[PDB]
Amino acid sequence: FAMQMAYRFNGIGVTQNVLYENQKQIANQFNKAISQIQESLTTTSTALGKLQDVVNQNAQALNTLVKQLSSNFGAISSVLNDILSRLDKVEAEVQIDRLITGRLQSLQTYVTQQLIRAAEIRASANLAATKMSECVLGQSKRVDFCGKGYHLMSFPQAAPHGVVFLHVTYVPSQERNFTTAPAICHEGKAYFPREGVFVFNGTSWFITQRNFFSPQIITTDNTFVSGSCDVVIGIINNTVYDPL
Amino acid sequence: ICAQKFNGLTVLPPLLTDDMIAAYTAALVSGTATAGWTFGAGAALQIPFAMQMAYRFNGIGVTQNVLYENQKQIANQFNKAISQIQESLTTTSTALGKLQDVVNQNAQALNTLVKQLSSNFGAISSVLNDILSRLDKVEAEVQIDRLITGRLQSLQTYVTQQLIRAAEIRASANLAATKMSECVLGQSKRVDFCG
Amino acid sequence: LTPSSKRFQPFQQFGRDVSDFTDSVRDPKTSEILDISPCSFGGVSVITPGTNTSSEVAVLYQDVNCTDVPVAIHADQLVYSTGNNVFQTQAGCLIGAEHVDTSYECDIPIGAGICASYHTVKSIVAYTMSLGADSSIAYSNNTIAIPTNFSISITTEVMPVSMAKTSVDCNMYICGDSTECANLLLQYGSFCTQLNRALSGIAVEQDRNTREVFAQVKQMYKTPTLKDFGGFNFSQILPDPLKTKRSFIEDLLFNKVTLL
Amino acid sequence: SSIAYSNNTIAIPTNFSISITTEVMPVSMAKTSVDCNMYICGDSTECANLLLQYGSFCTQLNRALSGIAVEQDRNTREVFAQVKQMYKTPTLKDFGGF
Repeated sequence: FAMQMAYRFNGIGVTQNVLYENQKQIANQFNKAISQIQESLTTTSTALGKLQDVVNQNAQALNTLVKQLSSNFGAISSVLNDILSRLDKVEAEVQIDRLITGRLQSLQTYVTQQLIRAAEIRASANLAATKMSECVLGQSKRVDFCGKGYHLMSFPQAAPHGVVFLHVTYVPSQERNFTTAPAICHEGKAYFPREGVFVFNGTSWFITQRNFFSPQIITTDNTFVSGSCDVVIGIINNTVYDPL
Repeated sequence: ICAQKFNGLTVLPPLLTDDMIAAYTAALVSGTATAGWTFGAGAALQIPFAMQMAYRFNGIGVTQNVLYENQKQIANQFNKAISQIQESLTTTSTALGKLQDVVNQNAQALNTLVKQLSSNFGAISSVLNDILSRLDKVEAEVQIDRLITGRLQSLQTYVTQQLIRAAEIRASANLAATKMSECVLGQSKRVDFCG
Repeated sequence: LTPSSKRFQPFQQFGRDVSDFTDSVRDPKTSEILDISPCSFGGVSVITPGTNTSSEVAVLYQDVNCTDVPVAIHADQLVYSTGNNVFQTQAGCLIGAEHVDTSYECDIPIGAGICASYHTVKSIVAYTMSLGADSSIAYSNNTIAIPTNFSISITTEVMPVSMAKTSVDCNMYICGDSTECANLLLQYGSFCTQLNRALSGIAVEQDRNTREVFAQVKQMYKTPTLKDFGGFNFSQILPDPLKTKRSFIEDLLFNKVTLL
Repeated sequence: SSIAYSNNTIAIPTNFSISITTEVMPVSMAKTSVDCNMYICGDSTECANLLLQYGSFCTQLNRALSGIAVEQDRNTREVFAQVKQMYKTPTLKDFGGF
């Protein structure tokens, strides 16, 4: 699992040494977040407001359908027994037709509403299947698709008529301001960073990742040359240490 | 519109006025210009626009030296393209053909619903006043039932069409939300998704 | 009845509109054209914090310019009509709610960017919606903010996957147990047969939805006995062998939702 | 178009251009509302009494319309309200020549 999380960190532009040095902190944060969601779920909440909403929708639809029988639909009465016991056959045919047409219309309305609701639920189910494929069985590079922040992994959980996804995300914090340069001019040629950006802590110029402050000396392996110093704006003179 | 108002047909105003949506879009553009993609993934971190565009170039397999050497050309192309789209939008065009189409669809649906009252639905007349002033209560019951059934059917048809149109618009709105998440708040690797 | 400027033909006695609504009439004795409008006028809406909380409510007239369109020939006033606590919302007049300059989140939407809520002061208060937490962002051509630490955030996403499968009967619903009604219903064709076909399609689609969402692993991987993987405690999201087959979070979720 | 396939030749670009394309997406539709009696009947007491006998048809129609309206409001809110902070519009609106 440690190496899996190391690869997942690499997948979001963070070197794996970060995880191997802060494994205890990351595990503690994982556990604290899990406990937080546990307590959030146990306290009366609308977390499952969509699932209860669909349950209530179905119950209300059935209740309306059954209560629609009480309506007489403009006939002598809403009950067939009294119509048949009061009115003879030929005359009662009109009342029977009225009630049958009304009840058929009620059934058709219910079926159409159910079809539309089923279409909506199918759309939601397809989205859930895509989320399972992309967030759970892999790491998603899509923004905000598998949770707010940078996606690391996800865990599914069942629920009445639905699925709850626990998305684990890496959110940066404790920002620091730095002064940077598009490139560094050295012996008349401009060095650009292979990865990350140049920064200046106030003592010297370093190279660091965009997603985490891990300052490193500027060398030739993490920088590449292109052109001269007279073509880029913001270039600042400095030396590039050579391991030789 | 006056007939619609006199027949119980009304249009509720939207919750967010145009000014609030414009404020939202201005905030999104300012965030993109200043903090780049980061403001969508959590905290907003400032970045010079040149460096942000260098990273965005790197995101498509082009080294960042290209931008730092051709910044003038890239900025000029940006501005020229913006002016071109400006003029394209100002010259009478069907660019907004979907939005006008939905507006026209709603207007036509309401007009059809209100005009459906003129039909007498096989009864003595399409007006309740003359039926009630001509035919006594017991005989008038049949005509009233006919008209009520017809008008209820018209209402149900309108409601079903509105529900289906709302489903289609919800699909479009979900796609728009996904596009905002993936193209605006970040750089998208999907082909032909964001242009 | 009100006076009108409508132009009537010399012989005309009444006139209507596209919807066959008699919006004008001639006075037979004075021969003056009178327009006639409905009484409801359309659009009155009521805003209530809940009878359980309080019986105080507010009234919104959708398009009135804060006037007495609901003709005041009723006791009380309909909560009031053109009282003192009147607010002129864009496309509406709202009465019974106090307007406060401070803007908050939306609780009971009204419209045009105006929302109302049952704040304490206890009364109904109307205000303009709050878009978000204003932020100050400084743009610099030679400075960037980089993060120095990170946190792990676990977020929940609830997704409906299936709906209740329902089935209906032709006669048991339309008729019941009446032979004559069944005979009369036979003459209407194959309506309920197609209704049954649609319902069966919906039920099969629901089963397919659940199966496709969940049945994505061809192998039922065994639950590990050791549920700590380098300090990561998974025991909350994996089943407990002692118990029954669900994990603790699954049990909480099933308990949270309440399933004539 | 004429496309020639070669086992030992590759075509690589030497310049690039910036293209700005427009995509128009409907997000919401007009919110409508209807009245039972004023449409079916109008102001006729007898017609209202007759309509009462049909049950809860127009009640469910009103429920459907309200659902559609609130769904439209949610559509707009979810599409647009994706930033928690209302970033201030800069006075300097040129960013490296853009």
